[PDB]
Amino acid sequence: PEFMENFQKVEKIGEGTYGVVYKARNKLTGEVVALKKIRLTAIREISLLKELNHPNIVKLLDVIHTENKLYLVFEFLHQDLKKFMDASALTGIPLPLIKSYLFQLLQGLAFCHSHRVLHRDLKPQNLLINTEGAIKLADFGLARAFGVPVRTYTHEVVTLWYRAPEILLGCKYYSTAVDIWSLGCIFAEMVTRRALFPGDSEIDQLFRIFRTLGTPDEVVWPGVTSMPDYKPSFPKWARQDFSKVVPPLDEDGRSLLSQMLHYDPNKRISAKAALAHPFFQDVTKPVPHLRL
Ligand SMILES: CC[C@H](Nc1nc(NCc2cccnc2)c2ncn(C(C)C)c2n1)[C@@H](C)O
Repeated sequence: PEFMENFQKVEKIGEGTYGVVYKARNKLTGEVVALKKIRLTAIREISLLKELNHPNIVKLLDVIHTENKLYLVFEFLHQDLKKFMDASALTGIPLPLIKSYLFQLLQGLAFCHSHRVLHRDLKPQNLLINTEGAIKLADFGLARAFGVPVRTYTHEVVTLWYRAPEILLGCKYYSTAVDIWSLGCIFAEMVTRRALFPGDSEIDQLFRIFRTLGTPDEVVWPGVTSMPDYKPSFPKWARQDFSKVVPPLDEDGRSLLSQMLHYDPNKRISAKAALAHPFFQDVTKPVPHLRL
């Protein structure tokens, strides 16, 4: 395609939900960027994301619509948290680095949420890291523009593991709380080195949540029994103590995680409130052990 004459494709980074992603060099400026090519209201709203700038949001440099393709040109980062997690499987990511990452991601969310922008599909694969100790949120704003499909453009299953229960239960309106839920699940996975709720279908996802957190009821979540996909026949599981769910996380960490995984999105902690949590009293910005 013509647009691609502006860039040398250096390597394929991967397959995203919507399109293929390439590390590229701008043939003229020599700038190294990540190029997402999506095969085709969405243009207008994605274009508005160019102003949604923050140090913990992957910079959107350009939005180009040309020949039934949409190209999104981003800042390039060298690693994603999913691969970092897998690489850290023997040892675990050190707690101070987990804490720094969580603090940074909450800052990114606080920013986007203050501008009434949600992500809606946070997952380790779209959390990108650099050598300086930064982590940044990728694909912010794309799910609103395109939806979140069941399969990706290459037919891969879009993971349900981070999806908030209100979405699974069929709520029409997503609040910023969906992103806090996803981040809580990611926090837990960093700590324990296993996904918290690895569902392989919507019902399995919902049941895994319920097995850990208890089957939700009107006590904990007003209105849940009126949600579109709620069934009175759901099994009633008891809630498990977080001390079991995420050892060896400390009391402050378990408190915060619990608040990020409240069922009621109106009760779930906000990004701004999370930043103030005592868990972060001693937050630092360590440099991650990396090889590129
Ligand atoms: C494939 C799915 C996407 N991943 C992705 N990874 C990026 N770097 C991590 C990486 C780099 C090289 C090799 N291995 C991983 C990246 N740097 C900017 N971007 C834009 C496009 C956001 C990147 N995107 C996103 C959708 O998760």
